[PDB]
Amino acid sequence: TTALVCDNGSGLVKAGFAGDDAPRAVFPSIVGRPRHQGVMVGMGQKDSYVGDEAQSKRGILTLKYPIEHGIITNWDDMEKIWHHTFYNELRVAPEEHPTLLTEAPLNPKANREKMTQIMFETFNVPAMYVAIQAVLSLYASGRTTGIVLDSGDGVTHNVPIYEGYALPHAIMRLDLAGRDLTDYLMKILTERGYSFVTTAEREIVRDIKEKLCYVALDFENEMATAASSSSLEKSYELPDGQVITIGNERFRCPETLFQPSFIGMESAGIHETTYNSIMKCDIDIRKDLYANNVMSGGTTMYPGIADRMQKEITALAPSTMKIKIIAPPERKYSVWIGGSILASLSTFQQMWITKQEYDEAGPSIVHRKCF
Amino acid sequence: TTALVCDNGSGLVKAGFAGDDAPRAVFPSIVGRPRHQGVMVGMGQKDSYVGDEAQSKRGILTLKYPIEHGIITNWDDMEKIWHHTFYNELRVAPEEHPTLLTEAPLNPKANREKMTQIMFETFNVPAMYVAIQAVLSLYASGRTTGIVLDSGDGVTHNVPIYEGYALPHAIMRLDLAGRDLTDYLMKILTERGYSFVTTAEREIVRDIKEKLCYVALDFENEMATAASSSSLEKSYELPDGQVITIGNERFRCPETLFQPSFIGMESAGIHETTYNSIMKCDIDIRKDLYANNVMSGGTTMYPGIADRMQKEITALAPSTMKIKIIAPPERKYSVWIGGSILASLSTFQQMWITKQEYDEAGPSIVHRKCF
Amino acid sequence: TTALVCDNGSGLVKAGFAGDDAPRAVFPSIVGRPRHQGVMVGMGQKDSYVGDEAQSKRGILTLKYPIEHGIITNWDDMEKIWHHTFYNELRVAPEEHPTLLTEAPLNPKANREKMTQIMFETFNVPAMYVAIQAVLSLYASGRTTGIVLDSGDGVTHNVPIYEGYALPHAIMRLDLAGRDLTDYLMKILTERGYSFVTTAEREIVRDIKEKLCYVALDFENEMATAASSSSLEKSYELPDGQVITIGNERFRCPETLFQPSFIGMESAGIHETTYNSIMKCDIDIRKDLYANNVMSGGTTMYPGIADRMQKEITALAPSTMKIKIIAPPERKYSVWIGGSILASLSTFQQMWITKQEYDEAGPSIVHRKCF
Amino acid sequence: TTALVCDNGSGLVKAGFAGDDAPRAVFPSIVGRPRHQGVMVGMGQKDSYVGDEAQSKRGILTLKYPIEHGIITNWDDMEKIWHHTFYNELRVAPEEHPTLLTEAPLNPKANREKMTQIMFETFNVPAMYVAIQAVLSLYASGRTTGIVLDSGDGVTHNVPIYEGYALPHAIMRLDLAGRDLTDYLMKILTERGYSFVTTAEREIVRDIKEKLCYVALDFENEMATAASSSSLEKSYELPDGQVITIGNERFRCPETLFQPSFIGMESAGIHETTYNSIMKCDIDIRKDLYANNVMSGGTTMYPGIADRMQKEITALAPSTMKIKIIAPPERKYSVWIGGSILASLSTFQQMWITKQEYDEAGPSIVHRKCF
Amino acid sequence: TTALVCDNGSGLVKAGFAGDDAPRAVFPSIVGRPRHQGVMVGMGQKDSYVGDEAQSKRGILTLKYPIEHGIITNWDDMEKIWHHTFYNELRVAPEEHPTLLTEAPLNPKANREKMTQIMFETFNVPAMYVAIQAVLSLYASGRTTGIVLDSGDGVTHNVPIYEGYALPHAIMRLDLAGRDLTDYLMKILTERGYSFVTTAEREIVRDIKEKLCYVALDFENEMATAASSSSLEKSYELPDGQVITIGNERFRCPETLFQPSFIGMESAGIHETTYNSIMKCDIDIRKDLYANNVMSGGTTMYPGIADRMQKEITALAPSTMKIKIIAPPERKYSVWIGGSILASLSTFQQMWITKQEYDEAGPSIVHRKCF
Amino acid sequence: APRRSVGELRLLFEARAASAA
Ligand SMILES: Nc1ncnc2c1ncn2[C@@H]1O[C@H](COP(=O)(O)OP(=O)(O)O)[C@@H](O)[C@H]1O
Ligand SMILES: Nc1ncnc2c1ncn2[C@@H]1O[C@H](COP(=O)(O)OP(=O)(O)O)[C@@H](O)[C@H]1O
Ligand SMILES: Nc1ncnc2c1ncn2[C@@H]1O[C@H](COP(=O)(O)OP(=O)(O)O)[C@@H](O)[C@H]1O
Ligand SMILES: Nc1ncnc2c1ncn2[C@@H]1O[C@H](COP(=O)(O)OP(=O)(O)O)[C@@H](O)[C@H]1O
Ligand SMILES: Nc1ncnc2c1ncn2[C@@H]1O[C@H](COP(=O)(O)OP(=O)(O)O)[C@@H](O)[C@H]1O
Ligand SMILES: [Mg+2]
Ligand SMILES: [Mg+2]
Ligand SMILES: [Mg+2]
Ligand SMILES: [Mg+2]
Ligand SMILES: [Mg+2]
Repeated sequence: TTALVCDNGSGLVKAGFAGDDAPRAVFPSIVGRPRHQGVMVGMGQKDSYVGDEAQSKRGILTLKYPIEHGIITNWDDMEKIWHHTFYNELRVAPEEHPTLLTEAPLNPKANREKMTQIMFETFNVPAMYVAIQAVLSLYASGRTTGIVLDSGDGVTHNVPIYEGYALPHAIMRLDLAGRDLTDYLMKILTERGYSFVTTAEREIVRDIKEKLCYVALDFENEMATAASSSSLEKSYELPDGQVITIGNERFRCPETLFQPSFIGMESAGIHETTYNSIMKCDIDIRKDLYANNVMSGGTTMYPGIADRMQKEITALAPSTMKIKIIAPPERKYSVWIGGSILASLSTFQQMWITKQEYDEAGPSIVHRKCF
Repeated sequence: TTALVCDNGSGLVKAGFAGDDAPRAVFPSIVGRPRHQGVMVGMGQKDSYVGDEAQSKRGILTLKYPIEHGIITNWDDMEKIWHHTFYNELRVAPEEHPTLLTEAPLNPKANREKMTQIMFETFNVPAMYVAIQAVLSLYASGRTTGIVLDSGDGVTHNVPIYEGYALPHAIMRLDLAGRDLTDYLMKILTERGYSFVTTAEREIVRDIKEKLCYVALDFENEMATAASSSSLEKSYELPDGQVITIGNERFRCPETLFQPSFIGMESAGIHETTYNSIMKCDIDIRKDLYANNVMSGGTTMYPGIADRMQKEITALAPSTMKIKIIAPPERKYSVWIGGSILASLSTFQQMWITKQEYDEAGPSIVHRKCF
Repeated sequence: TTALVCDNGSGLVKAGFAGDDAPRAVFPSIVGRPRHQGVMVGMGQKDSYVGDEAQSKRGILTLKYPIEHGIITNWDDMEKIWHHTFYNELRVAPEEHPTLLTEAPLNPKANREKMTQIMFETFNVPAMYVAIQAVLSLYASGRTTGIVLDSGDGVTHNVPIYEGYALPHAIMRLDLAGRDLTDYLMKILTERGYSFVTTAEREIVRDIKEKLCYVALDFENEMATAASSSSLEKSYELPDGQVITIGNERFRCPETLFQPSFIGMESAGIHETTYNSIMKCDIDIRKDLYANNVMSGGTTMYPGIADRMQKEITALAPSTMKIKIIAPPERKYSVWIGGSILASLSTFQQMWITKQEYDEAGPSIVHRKCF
Repeated sequence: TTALVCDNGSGLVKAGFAGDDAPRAVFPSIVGRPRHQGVMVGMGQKDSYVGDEAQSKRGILTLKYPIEHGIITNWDDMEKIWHHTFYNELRVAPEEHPTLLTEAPLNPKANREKMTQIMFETFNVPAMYVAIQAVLSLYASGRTTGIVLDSGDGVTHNVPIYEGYALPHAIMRLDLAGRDLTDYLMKILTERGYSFVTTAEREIVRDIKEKLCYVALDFENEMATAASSSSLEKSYELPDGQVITIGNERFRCPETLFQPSFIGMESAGIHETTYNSIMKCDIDIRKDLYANNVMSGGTTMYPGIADRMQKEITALAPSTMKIKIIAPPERKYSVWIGGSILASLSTFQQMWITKQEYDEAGPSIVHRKCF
Repeated sequence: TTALVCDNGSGLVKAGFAGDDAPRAVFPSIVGRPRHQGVMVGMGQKDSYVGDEAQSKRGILTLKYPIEHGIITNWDDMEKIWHHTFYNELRVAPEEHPTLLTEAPLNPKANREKMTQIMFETFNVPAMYVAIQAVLSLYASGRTTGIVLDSGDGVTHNVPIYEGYALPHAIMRLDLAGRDLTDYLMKILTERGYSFVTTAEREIVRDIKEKLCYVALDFENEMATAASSSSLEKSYELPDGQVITIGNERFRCPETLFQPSFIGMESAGIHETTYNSIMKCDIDIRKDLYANNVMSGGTTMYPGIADRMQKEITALAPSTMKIKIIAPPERKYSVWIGGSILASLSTFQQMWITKQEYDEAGPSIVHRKCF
Repeated sequence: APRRSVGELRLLFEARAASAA
């Protein structure tokens, strides 16, 4: 039976059958529960809404994400998200379809174990696997060698790879991604009085972030230009038709990827952690990592982020190195497309965790087979 | 000349000379305009009354507050409140006295700019500064390190500080304070038919709130006790001698600080936002924040609020942590006392915005120098 | 005047007068600079903190080590560490006290030269010397013959010695030490979700490493025992009172000394590099090197490390050889104790670099006289 | 069928058919095995890489040489190098082609026996021979009389010959060659902080040695010149574009051939062992050995080595003797060219070890026939 | 005063008072100088080791023999060996004790002169003599007539004597002895890969030679037996506990005495030079030389050497001659015992070189008096 | 061996210096 790929990343579920060119179910990884009274009988008023249901009802629900910084915090709601994914969106019974899950690297083994337990005992799936998202992101590009920079909703991580052979000591994970960008955008939009505080407003500021924001090529000069002229200001219309206007916030928001100290995060920026990841690699392969920076994940979609990243690494890396960034279109879906490749690769059919192996070895098996 | 400290917080202006132990002008930040006809000539019937003038005429004036949620909404009337403060109450010409203003954190920069414009161009003051109210609240306690919880008329905010070095990412502001408590008290007093609807009645329910209300130590058991016995009921006498009696409303009113969902506010309570603010701090300093919770602002004056806050944070915080709350007497005036310290500190005389700097740099200067 | 011994090793400075039994100043070789805003005036808020000052302020400082892999990378901060060592801890003017420095072997001559320049031109010291730490470690053990294995914070090195006469071709240096152990412990503590990422958290994981970790006698069987039973688990309390629990990480951390491939380090382990160092020695002396393995440096303090090292070398070395390891108590301070012996030894007073010799020969003199 | 010549020297295999002017397969005698995890399926990820394969993948492989000091230590990998030599590089089935092997003199008879076993039982070759490399080096020059100095990657040896009649008592072998030069170059490049420790870095320092190093004509004065001026410094660009600069290390590296005590080797230098080899010869022939020094092997390629060798032997040898050194171009390949001559010489076709003789006499035959 | 006997042969000094049955000081004629960098203090004040001290420090010293082929090549170190002999071992002032030196025959007169100069001008000895070692070897046996075969460390010589009257034309000296046996043993131990190259290893192969080697009675059949069976193999344990195993090398080493062509030495063997020495004698005395072959010197200690020598001379000599070899126990010390007899013989007290005769005649006197 | 003072250890090296002398 055709395999199934379910990227339970943060923020958006991407799911669909393996071998498809694009995920046929993309919806937010949200569970919402009614905030207010139940005044009006004659309706189911059902206890919980997930995905587009929750977005369609946004303003009466306390939205929550059950996966936070790539870690599943709320298994009771995550099992609802998987149920919705399989039965309502894909409309398929998982007990016929081996499911390729995926997760970020450097992630608690309790998560991979609970995902295994849930897949094999709630959904009875014939087989399962848990690929590293950055390893999947190579397949969607066609590379065999490169640093992958994945930057999602909840986590950002760097994984260098060379003809295979991921270098596990050089992997880095940052815990800074689109939610921290949304919350900082809310904090700076407070500077001119657009008070957003509800999770519905968090979900609107996520849209403002996606529609308006871009990464400055030269932050000091863009900041001076936005200070000297209104040419960088853009207007956006809230769901109630209130117009807002945004200025230096438009690039100060995604700039925090390059200057994490804006959100008080101590870590080196994404350019610096990219360089330090290449510097953890053996000196022979660094030239091909510089020649093969692969960008993936939704928070790499900002206009100009590839240009800024290339400028910053060309300033970091030795002057001879041909710094190149592979930031294609659809890099938002590249982790799923990589899973759609891998799950349909004939060499991979050896790799599944069969349910017999789980019945013999329990959740611990998924540390032995999967990377 | 001795500096001047004017805490244009919401609800009450606190103003006075620096070095005094207490603000010598405390009056409500109210502008009132005659509601009815002007039938009786032979009097000035003057167009506007402010402060105690407006309270003395309360029942014929449409009272309005020109600062709302810590934001000045009505500069034409706020400039009247400042005029009254300087010329009628303090009886002093501001062009001799450098004025320390203060405002809540995470507040629109348009406010700080318009305050700067007004101080330098209407009142010609020699110099000005705009300290964060919570930073001032440390000085009145003598701490250098602590959580500050300021809870005013219009806003509530948490600011963690460590030997200095306020952590700006861990600041939180709630937009829930004494006005929302007054309006909810009016809504629940409607449950036994004390219909209060005028702003004069809002100003009486503010007095009922201050005189009678207290914070329950164990809300479910206090609610059951008020249901089972009248022992918690208190009687109050309205300005016209009508007696009212109040029961579970007496603690249901300030309970909304701990359960904002009572007013439909989605946010976490003040104990939860205090804990989450400590959780935004680096893990080494949390023990001293737990050991140094500072409470300030008039809505921290409720009997039992320190006991309830200590119970709730001791339930939230790890069992070993010595949770301590510094909620002294006069914590209502601690923001002004902190300004009276800061404005008279010899190290601070470098920090003033001089009028020469304003003539050089316009309103934008107050974002560069002030925190 | 009484000589002065200043072991600017990595991680901890050990300093004190010669002839004392133990260094009277031991403090971390850290410079910390304020990470956040400077909100609270009325304090010095001083620009930099070093040693226990920086530890006492850990959670608001970006801690940095200016000596990395035994190499001083940051002379501007190292000169602050020397200033603090002499004037604040030892409270002595170096221009009266000839200073015995020490450094690891196989180390850039630019370092030894810059240390010479700084000592003779900043501190005007009457005389100076730069002993190899492992040579000092024989003096501290009363030996004249042996392999020395020094394993510090930044570097590990083997130096075989026979009645004097260090064999310079048989010296080996590994660049693997307590910092690589701390960072690997952080990486594996991520496996159950204790995310440590700040340098303050790195400084807490150093404490976890010192308190809990030990070296397994039989790593495969200890790993199987930790998998089969919780008996090896220990609980530790973080500075904020959050309890963590640790299991196979407890010995997987220091095991990387014996299996550097865990951190991706290619080199042979410390037992193998000890054996290979003996194998570089002439065949007559090997029996006395086997009879005189001297262990020194803080990362030799792990419980059971001497037993594991003896097992591993007895497996490597020929069956007749009486493999013996001299790993005494206080071997953490043995490099300083060896300097306290050498600097006070009557025959060593010929060996000082006098300031006259520096005025005659510049920094190049310290390659001619010192070994 | 045309004979086959396969110089399994150390470091580089030189192989090709007899009668060719130059070896048509020259590649490093390296076997490399993947160092890291096997993360990326969909590739062969094959277990082992040899020669240029291993160089092309250098930075992910643990490179190893299976022949060490001219002695084959690792027959399982040497048999892989022979398999690669015959089937992938020369693309020929050895069972049709009699193979001339060669080895250094004064070498364990177990090697010559295992080479015989492998050639006759793994590769089924029709016939085989094992010439001494220095005897081959005469044929490439056209001499009949001389003292051959071969200096390879793993061994250096002197063999004096006179009209034939190699003098076996005057043969000397030093166990000092290009690997000891590489490792000493790494040790001295550590003196200015280019830490090379991996085998990939060893393989880069081999390139630095080949590109930059030269032999000083007057070592004390060249050392003083490099100390007084930067004119002798050269810059080289590492595979990642990091520039390094090298100075007195440039000639201190190959100087260790003339002063083995630099690497702690006790033996006399190569000039002294050349003279002592002539002094082991009968007094009549010494004049023709002085007139016919033949230099061969890659480590004789250093610029100025012939001039330095001539100076040193002219200082050693009696003043009348016409010391002459035959160090032609392509002397790196002279051992193979000598094998290409010998294997195609019509007189030599009697000399092969036939497989019938091996079936009659076992490995012991190759001590009886071959010199 | 009791005379003094000092056998400065090669390899071992034998010294002691005359009339003693055995030399009370036996130690190697070695001077060793440190090879390595002396880093510790407590060394280097002493910088040259002699005798058993050089053996106790063997692995850090460049050992040298100052007497080579029975010729003193290095008077500066030989004078150290004499100083050590007199002052440290025998603990006696030579200016009271007439010293009987001895040397091999057919030896440069410059040696006998420099020994005379040194004895009379450095040690001021009252009298001196220089007996031929083979003449001394008769006294220890009690013969008056015989061939003496002395075979030392550096030289082997035959001296026929008849009732006195050494036949000076029939003396033969071979320049082949225990050092050439050690070096050939090293060359053949290289055939199975025990690489010995240092002088410390030369000094270990001397021990292997003394412990294991023996002279084959029938070299072809012993070689065939060692080829067919391991019964002749013996195992020996190096100073570091590495076991080595030795086979046909065990008798191939001392066989070179009978077949010098193995080391390329042209001469006839020791049996042939013994026979040719008898053939230089007048035909009447040959029967008593055949009846009185006396063997002396350490390299005559090999098991079976007397049997092999008797077989070989019985094959050389005419069938009637009763070939007898006097090879007693302690024949290693027979030259010293002969000196202990001669120096205490009352007839010999005429024979001393007095210091008055040296003051009259210079070094030339020792050619006139001594044989 | 137990801990011993630098005052003790120094005299061991002075004695070893006299032994090497
Ligand atoms: N066009 C866009 N521009 C900027 N940000 C975007 C865009 N599209 C998505 N994002 C942001 O990327 C994040 C979602 O990325 P996604 O790849 O779905 O997460 P994950 O990697 O966990 O699956 C969200 O924070 C979203 O706001
Ligand atoms: N004793 C009291 N008990 C309860 N509430 C009080 C008391 N005193 C003042 N308040 C309330 O606190 C608010 C005023 O607090 P204040 O600190 O003056 O505001 P701000 O922080 O803006 O200066 C009003 O809502 C008032 O009703
Ligand atoms: N009791 C202990 N157990 C385990 N590790 C320790 C202990 N004490 C110190 N260390 C580790 O040893 C290192 C410091 O050793 P130190 O000898 O001070 O370095 P250096 O040799 O550079 O002076 C640090 O990594 C520290 O964590
Ligand atoms: N042009 C050159 N200059 C200096 N060294 C060289 C040069 N070419 C090769 N070498 C060195 O010589 C060695 C290889 O010599 P080679 O003759 O191939 O070994 P073998 O004698 O075992 O076949 C290596 O150490 C290599 O670095
Ligand atoms: N028992 C023994 N077996 C074999 N060789 C020995 C034995 N004892 C000594 N030798 C060898 O004899 C030589 C020393 O002989 P010695 O008589 O001391 O020399 P010299 O004749 O110069 O005094 C050395 O080469 C030593 O190895
Ligand atoms: Mg994702
Ligand atoms: Mg206030
Ligand atoms: Mg140290
Ligand atoms: Mg060769
Ligand atoms: Mg002798």
